[PDB]
Amino acid sequence: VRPRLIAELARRVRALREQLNRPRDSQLYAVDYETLTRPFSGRRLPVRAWADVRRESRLLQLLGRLPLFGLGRLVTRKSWLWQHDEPCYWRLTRVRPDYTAQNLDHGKAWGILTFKGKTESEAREIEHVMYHDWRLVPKHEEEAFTAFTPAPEDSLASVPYPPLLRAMIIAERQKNGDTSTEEPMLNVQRIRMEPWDYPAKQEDKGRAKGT
Amino acid sequence: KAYRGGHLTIRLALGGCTNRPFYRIVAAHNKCPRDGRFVEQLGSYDPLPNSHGEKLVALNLDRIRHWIGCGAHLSKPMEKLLGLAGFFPLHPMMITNAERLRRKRAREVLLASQK
Amino acid sequence: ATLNQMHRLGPPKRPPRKLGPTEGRPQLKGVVLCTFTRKPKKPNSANRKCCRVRLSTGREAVCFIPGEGHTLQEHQIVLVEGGRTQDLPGVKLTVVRGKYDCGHVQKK
Amino acid sequence: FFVLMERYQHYRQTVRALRMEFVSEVQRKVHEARAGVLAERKALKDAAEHR
Amino acid sequence: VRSSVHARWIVGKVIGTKMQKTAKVRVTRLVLDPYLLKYFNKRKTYFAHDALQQCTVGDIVLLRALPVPRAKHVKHELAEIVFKVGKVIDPVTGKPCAGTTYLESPLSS
RNA sequence: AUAGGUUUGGUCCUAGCCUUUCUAUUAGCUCUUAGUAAGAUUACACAUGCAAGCAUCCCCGUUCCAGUGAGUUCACCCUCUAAAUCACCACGAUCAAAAGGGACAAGCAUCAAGCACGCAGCAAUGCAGCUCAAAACGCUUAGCCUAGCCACACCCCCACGGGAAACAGCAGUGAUUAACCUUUAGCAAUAAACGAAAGUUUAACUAAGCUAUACUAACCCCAGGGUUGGUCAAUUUCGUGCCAGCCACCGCGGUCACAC
Ligand SMILES: [K+]
Ligand SMILES: [K+]
Ligand SMILES: [K+]
Ligand SMILES: [K+]
Ligand SMILES: [K+]
Ligand SMILES: [K+]
Ligand SMILES: [Mg+2]
Ligand SMILES: [Mg+2]
Ligand SMILES: [Mg+2]
Ligand SMILES: [Mg+2]
Ligand SMILES: [Mg+2]
Ligand SMILES: [Mg+2]
Ligand SMILES: [Mg+2]
Ligand SMILES: [Mg+2]
Ligand SMILES: [Mg+2]
Ligand SMILES: [Mg+2]
Ligand SMILES: [Mg+2]
Ligand SMILES: [Mg+2]
Ligand SMILES: [Mg+2]
Ligand SMILES: [Mg+2]
Ligand SMILES: [Mg+2]
Repeated sequence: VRPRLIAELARRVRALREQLNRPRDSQLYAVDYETLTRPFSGRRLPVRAWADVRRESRLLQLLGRLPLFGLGRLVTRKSWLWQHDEPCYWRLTRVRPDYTAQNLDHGKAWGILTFKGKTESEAREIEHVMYHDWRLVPKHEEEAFTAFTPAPEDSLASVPYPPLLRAMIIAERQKNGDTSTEEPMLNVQRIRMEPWDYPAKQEDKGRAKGT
Repeated sequence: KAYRGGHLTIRLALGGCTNRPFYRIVAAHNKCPRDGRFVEQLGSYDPLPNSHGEKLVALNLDRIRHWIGCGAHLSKPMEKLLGLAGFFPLHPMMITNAERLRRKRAREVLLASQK
Repeated sequence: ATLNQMHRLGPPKRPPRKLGPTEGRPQLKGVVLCTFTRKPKKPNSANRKCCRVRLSTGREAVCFIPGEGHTLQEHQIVLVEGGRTQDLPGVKLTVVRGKYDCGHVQKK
Repeated sequence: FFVLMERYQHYRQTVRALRMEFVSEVQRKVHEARAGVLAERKALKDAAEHR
Repeated sequence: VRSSVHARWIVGKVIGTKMQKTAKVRVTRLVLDPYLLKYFNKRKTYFAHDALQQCTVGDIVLLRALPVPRAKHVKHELAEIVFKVGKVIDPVTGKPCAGTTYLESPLSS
């Protein structure tokens, strides 16, 4: 095979140039509030976000006004406050500000999540840090804000099989000599339907490429 | 052939002729063409009523279960078909569309009564 | 030949078919350069109406004009098909009547 | 909207349970094909016949 | 699962011994002629590792696939010498023979 | 091939060419209806309009589908093992890259030698070896083994870079060729992308338009084309006179020509 070395050189050069010309958060996640478009790409934001973009604050717009960038403070979100009655918040543990921003209002954060009053065991990266959806819990309100009594979370333990599948199961049992009259049942105790708005793993999320 | 990402899905491949559709239930890579390469044919579906006024659906239930257990996804029309067969629960959209049709026909009957 | 020799030589290898004056094409377009007449080889005697044409491929070739009476002149466009003129040696192309400038034979 | 959301949650729960059961059946069939008792008996019988 | 080499067990004649610890072996298979429907011999050359350099030109040897190729062309090892050239021992009777004649009679033992 | 015509003064043999059969493209002449299938000659150049969005901002997709056949043994089997789907707690299944082994188009040997193409050693280094008339090395031809697959995405194999400004997406156009479809509609179905979802988008697709290229069925009045010496079904009168002309092969035409 005749080697393709120019392809090797091109891939290596492009990798180096992408690693050295990384667009920063201050560039990627800036917004023109008059037209609600991203200057970096020119793509307009979805309609349903417009009002929030003009009313709410990004997470580090709050953190940059605090000592140590607000480590140990509690931060919640407007969407969580509207959607859920139980407390939802992040307890910050690590913050990496974007020094290139003029107001230090862009960057990354990590913390412990409590969703609907259930706290997690480990600290992980926070997603949607650049969203205009963030609010800071006052220190004199935290005791009232974090208060939560875990209600009995008793849901269905099992459900009926679909009609045809139930009939097939019963027919198989009867063919194999079993004469049991117990209904076939699907266990759903191991299926926990997590709410669609629960934070995902920001570590697995991608990043916009520089263009 | 190697596709970037992708997954197996059980779906309907359209065959037949103009004004006469027919569907082959096939498990295929989601990136493949609709009527192109497939992994296995898992059944068929004739959407036109026959001389007996019936829509004939053939389902290879054993292989359907096998491919679902192998990680294959399902297209929405297949979820509706399997719900109709009783293999799955009725899809929520069938129930919602039935309720919408009920409300629309109730509105029509109310119009008739008003007239 | 023995079976061993047949296995060694393998299946017969047929030479590729020879391309004719049309080079494997049904017809060819051409421009008439000059019109003239040629005499048959002699079991026969006549004055066969012929014309030299530059084909679309660039090659110059002699063609026969069938029918009684033709009005072909220089620089005119004609369509030529295959089929040898049995009487004329070296004339393997025939002008198509009723196409481009070459019109149909006048009645009677 | 609310009724549809609840219906989707329940339907997806049921479908996920069915999918896990199908996956378990597939894995069980693979295990019974490779290291199943009948397969092992057949292998031993074939070896004895060969000997 | 035990080897990445296609040919696992093969029998051939040693045709070369000029490489160090490597025997060049000729293996013949029967291939059907599609037209004549007769089986003809097809030859292939294999390089077999011979650590002790005990192979001689003309002897019939058995080659076993290596777990992985030890070289570009060496994918096999010498399992045994089926027939030593000019030193054949009759497998049926276990006695030395020269062609179709017994060098030592079976009855003698 | 159930074969047939044609070499000779004549017979037999050998041998070529052609005829009879079935397809596809184009050309001449002719052409009524309905349904269905199929549909630039050109890897030449392209005006114009569309062909990728979705979504509470992040991401995801635009790496797919669709197109072409320039190049061309990257496609298939086994081993190993990435990425992806589902288990997602992994045990592992499914799917499938890179790497290793095997297999794999046609013509030319007036392409007969290739010129480092091997092996052993932890390495240092040593041996001089390896392929090939059972076709190496080389030139030329071609997309293929079609539920589909391979290759390419203007060119320099590749694309950091350069030439330069790209329809081999749909519709359409110029040139070119014997070769010539509408600058329609809709996302109602299926498929794909996105979303938790109601849903949104899509020249994929669906439903239409044009065309005897093909198949099927008709038709109230409506038939054309070719042929008529033998092979091979079928000529009456005249005209012409080796001229005009005709033939797939054998051949006809010189005043009674079934051959113009
Ligand atoms: K004559
Ligand atoms: K998205
Ligand atoms: K090609
Ligand atoms: K190329
Ligand atoms: K649609
Ligand atoms: K006469
Ligand atoms: Mg003959
Ligand atoms: Mg004669
Ligand atoms: Mg025609
Ligand atoms: Mg993996
Ligand atoms: Mg591979
Ligand atoms: Mg020779
Ligand atoms: Mg020569
Ligand atoms: Mg080509
Ligand atoms: Mg182009
Ligand atoms: Mg290129
Ligand atoms: Mg086009
Ligand atoms: Mg055409
Ligand atoms: Mg449109
Ligand atoms: Mg159409
Ligand atoms: Mg006549």
